[PDB]
Amino acid sequence: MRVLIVKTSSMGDVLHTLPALTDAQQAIPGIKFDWVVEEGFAQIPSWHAAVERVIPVAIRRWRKAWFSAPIKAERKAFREALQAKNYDAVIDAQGLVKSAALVTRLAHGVKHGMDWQTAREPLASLFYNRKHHIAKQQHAVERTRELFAKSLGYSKPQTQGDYAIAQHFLTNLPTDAGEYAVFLHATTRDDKHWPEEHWRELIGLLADSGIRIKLPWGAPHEEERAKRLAEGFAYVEVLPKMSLEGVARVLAGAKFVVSVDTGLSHLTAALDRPNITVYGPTDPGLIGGYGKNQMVCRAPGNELSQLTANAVKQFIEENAEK
Ligand SMILES: CC(=O)N[C@H]1[C@H](OC[C@H]2O[C@H](OP(=O)(O)O)[C@H](NC(C)=O)[C@@H](O)[C@@H]2O)O[C@H](CO[C@]2(C(=O)O)C[C@@H](O[C@]3(C(=O)O)C[C@@H](O)[C@@H](O)[C@@H]([C@H](O)CO)O3)[C@@H](O)[C@@H]([C@H](O)CO)O2)[C@@H](OP(=O)(O)O)[C@@H]1O
Ligand SMILES: C[C@H](C[C@@H]1O[C@H]([C@@H](O)CO)[C@@H](O)[C@H](O)[C@@H]1O)OP(=O)(O)OC[C@H]1O[C@@H](n2cnc3c(N)ncnc32)[C@H](O)[C@@H]1O
Repeated sequence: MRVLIVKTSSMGDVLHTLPALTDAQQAIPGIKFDWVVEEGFAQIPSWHAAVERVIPVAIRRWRKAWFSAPIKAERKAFREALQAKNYDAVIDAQGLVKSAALVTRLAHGVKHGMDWQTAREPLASLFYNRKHHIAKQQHAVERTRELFAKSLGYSKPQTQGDYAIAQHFLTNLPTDAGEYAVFLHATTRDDKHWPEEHWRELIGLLADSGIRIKLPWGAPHEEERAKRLAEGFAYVEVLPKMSLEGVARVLAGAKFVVSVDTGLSHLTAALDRPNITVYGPTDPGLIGGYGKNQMVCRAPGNELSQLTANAVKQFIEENAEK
């Protein structure tokens, strides 16, 4: 049995799909998945043992010059790579018109996705052969597991979802695995950042432990913030630019992580690393992290400026006390 997954974006949503593959592999021996994913996240699906051919799309990049000749050629090539196999099922776990119309509609095989009432964009449901009702108010992980279970004809297991990607990293753990924490400071929107002074106070409060701290970055403004945080603290290292796989290796070796609500926090969750996520204006309810040792630190009044470094250190201490 060969299944095509359509689940293109964003980073966390791609990661959240992994436990559904693991469920399906256990219920259907020898099932294999191809996966249409945005090019920036193409590495993620390759880490799961049930995945064969990743089929990158670049919808977001194509939209700037959609009819430009090189773009028309990439689109053409994408359709050809999409239509190369006949799939036993095509599962659209995204539920957007972009995903349904630009990708799912063109693939060969029976097309499964969410119905009018449960899809993110209801009109996406017009493009499916098999519509499934997947209740909106559950964690993203559980929704996708339910969609896979209903699409492929097996009962949704009651056990906790298993991403099954940490084994891929078992063979490549950094040498200094266990001797550092990773601080994930970069996110999407000003009010979701923990103010810089609070990070630096936290870092300061860990002078006395002798722990090492590593700071990733994936764009210029993030590099500069990483440098301001590390300034004056010899136990803090600013990582060089790396691939998504590289930063995953780093996270896989971390004793623990402290993070804002961000893509790489969900990657941390997918790798089962202890993670303290700091939330203000976003609700850890449904798009909180799902996994082992994902801890939730709620800023007073939902405002991150009000959450002190002391309160976070104490939260770490209270949680280790297990
Ligand atoms: C037409 C349009 O704008 N489509 C874009 C869309 O969103 C749907 C919806 O957005 C608004 O409605 P809301 O009121 O905000 O619900 C618009 N209305 C108004 C009044 O502004 C409507 O026109 C639209 O129908 O957003 C996409 C970005 O979404 C993703 C992504 O798939 O890439 C997914 C986001 O994830 C969630 C979510 O919060 O909605 C939750 C997950 O658990 C999943 O359930 C997932 C779902 O399967 C859909 O994929 O959605 C989130 O992760 C975001 C990122 O934060 C954004 O960076 O990414 C748009 O895709 P693009 O970013 O343009 O590629 C889509 O074009
Ligand atoms: C990973 C992705 C890369 C971009 O992908 C685009 C598309 O395929 C997906 O939209 C392409 O159009 C584009 O060519 C480019 O490859 O960025 P992101 O979703 O914004 O990453 C979200 C956040 O996660 C961080 N991040 C993402 N990759 C990171 C890395 N290798 N090291 C450190 N941080 C990293 C970023 O800095 C952000 O804060």
